[PDB]
Amino acid sequence: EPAMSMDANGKIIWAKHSEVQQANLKAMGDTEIKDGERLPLAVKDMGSCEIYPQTIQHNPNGRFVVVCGDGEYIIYTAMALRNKSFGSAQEFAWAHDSSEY
Amino acid sequence: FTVKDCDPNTGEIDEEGYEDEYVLEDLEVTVADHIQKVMKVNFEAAWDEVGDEFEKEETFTLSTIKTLEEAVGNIVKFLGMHPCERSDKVPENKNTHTLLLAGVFRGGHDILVRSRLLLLDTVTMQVTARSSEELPVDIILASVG
Repeated sequence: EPAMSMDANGKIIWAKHSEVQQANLKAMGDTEIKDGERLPLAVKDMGSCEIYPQTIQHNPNGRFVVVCGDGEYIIYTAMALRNKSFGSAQEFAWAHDSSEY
Repeated sequence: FTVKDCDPNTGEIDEEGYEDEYVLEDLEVTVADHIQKVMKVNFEAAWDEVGDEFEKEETFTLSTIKTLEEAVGNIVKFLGMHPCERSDKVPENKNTHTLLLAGVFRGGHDILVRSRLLLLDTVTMQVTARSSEELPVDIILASVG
């Protein structure tokens, strides 16, 4: 998988593609179609991180994602495209509440 | 909101753009957005009087801590009123304390509080709220927290 987490507005923001820069997040779409049939995306990257992740997890309200990669955790302020925060991991739990970790 | 993107250089303002909604913060409304803290028109009388018509009570008996101070943090500060009738002052310690305290609530009528904090050496205490408005007596006892 890539690292992505989706806001229930309807944007799964992922980053990267497979090893592409993280530079590419977004997707609020704009339109509707049949179950079987297929759909269109928006285009407006944000990001161009360096650390290569393997986790994405949303904040409990989607909001703050903490992303880990290269073994450290960048958390983003997302809309912000701000680094919400960073450090090195080993293992994790968000305090589910959406306010601690 | 309907969220619209910008070009700050020179923009565009167009009918289209799509909504997303973001949850905002709570508003809590206080007992100090509404009140003018005062000194009484007639304390002696008023003091009693306010009892007369108005008065609700709560008692606690305090057995793990013998200090006002916690209480104190919630009360001077929450109500925003004046402690007193010469019954305010305490140094970095003090044996006993009463705040007989004042201000007036919105809608005109007043909200009045007497807090006799009593130290035996536990604290057991009589908090009175007396009011010239009904909604405040129930409120003070809560609000102070």
